[PDB]
Amino acid sequence: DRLFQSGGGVSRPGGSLRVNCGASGFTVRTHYMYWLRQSPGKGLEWVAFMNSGGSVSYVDSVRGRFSVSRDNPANAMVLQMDALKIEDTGTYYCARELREAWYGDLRDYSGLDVWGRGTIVSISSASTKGPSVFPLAPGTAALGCLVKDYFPEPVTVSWNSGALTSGVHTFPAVLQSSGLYSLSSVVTVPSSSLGTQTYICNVNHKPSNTKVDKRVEPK
Amino acid sequence: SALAQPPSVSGSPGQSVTITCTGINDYGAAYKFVSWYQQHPGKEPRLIMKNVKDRWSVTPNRFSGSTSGNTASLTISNLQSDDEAQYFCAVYAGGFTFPRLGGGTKLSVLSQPKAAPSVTLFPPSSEELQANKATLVCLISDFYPGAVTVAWKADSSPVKAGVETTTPSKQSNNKYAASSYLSLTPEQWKSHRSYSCQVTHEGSTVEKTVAPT
Repeated sequence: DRLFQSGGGVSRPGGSLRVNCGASGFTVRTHYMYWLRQSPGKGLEWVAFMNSGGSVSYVDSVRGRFSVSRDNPANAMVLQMDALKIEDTGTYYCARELREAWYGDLRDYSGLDVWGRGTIVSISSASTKGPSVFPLAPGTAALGCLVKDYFPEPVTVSWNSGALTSGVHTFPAVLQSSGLYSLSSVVTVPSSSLGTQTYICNVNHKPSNTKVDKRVEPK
Repeated sequence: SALAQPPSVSGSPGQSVTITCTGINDYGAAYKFVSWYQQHPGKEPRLIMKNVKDRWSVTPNRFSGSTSGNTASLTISNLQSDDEAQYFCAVYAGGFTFPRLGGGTKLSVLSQPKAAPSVTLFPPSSEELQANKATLVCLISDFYPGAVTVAWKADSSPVKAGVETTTPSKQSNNKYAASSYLSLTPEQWKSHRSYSCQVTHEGSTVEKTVAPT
């Protein structure tokens, strides 16, 4: 018993996408089926439930926007997603649940034993965009550069055209709900060097032909 | 609502760990069917275990479940590197429309000693404020294992909107790094007394606070 998925993709807010879920080894139309989704780095949440008789229940936040239909010739079910919102971004899974119930009297329950591999859905108003670079003002002191709201990856960061490498930590970027990235680079320096050694972060974002050299000064 | 699971547990290779799942009887007295799911990073979940303690397919004798009515447990013995994964409990009974899901536990197999996070929190820059934007920057580094919870407060009350937090990723020194950003309006920033970034790691917390100044 196998589930396989296709579809999904990228859409602006308010647009539409579709995720397909087909089975082998059993028919969707005679089994209890589920749609789930997972926002990145977060947990599983429900989307929709289709019982063996074909009635569909939706979580409140998608009812009226999402609909699930059977595609019996393809031995599949389809998640039609309209009026997409930023909150709908995630990986979407279909699953089959095994249970033993006579009438509405559950006798046994196994759980979701068959899962599709997942389909990526990205709701974003993002296109190629250069970053805004902001100074993060500073024994030792930590100063840095905030590299905000760029797309797509990657940006590169150096300090003082690469003459300063010790103490540098450039953090992996965050993919924001906007669909844009942001990252920070921070360097640890001797506090006695502040206001006598110039600190400049060199930010390059080749996808947008943007280069920024920001002097980071003590407050 | 949701079942209560620890966000993370960790154990040493060879040892055993127990992931708990509490709240099973918050919604009726009907018999509860408890299932457990394992999900490796980048992969889809897999059914492990049904009916508290009944192993599913080729789940080894290492995975066993027990139950205390309100708390179900999954115990993994002879812990090994393949066990690093997220674990979800689920509870179904007659009458549920959806099974209840727990929030997930990240299971870490310690291959080195635990390391507490270093935390740096930067206030919005006046340059960014001048652009009618405000970003609080919370940088988290040098921790092990790679599992943190990040919460933000405005004054003393929790904030959920405007928070963006990375999944931890391995540094070159083999510990982990993460970033959390709180986006605010300048009016929100200036109108509060302080904002705080709180980092929880293996049951311990570091909190850094900044105030408009």
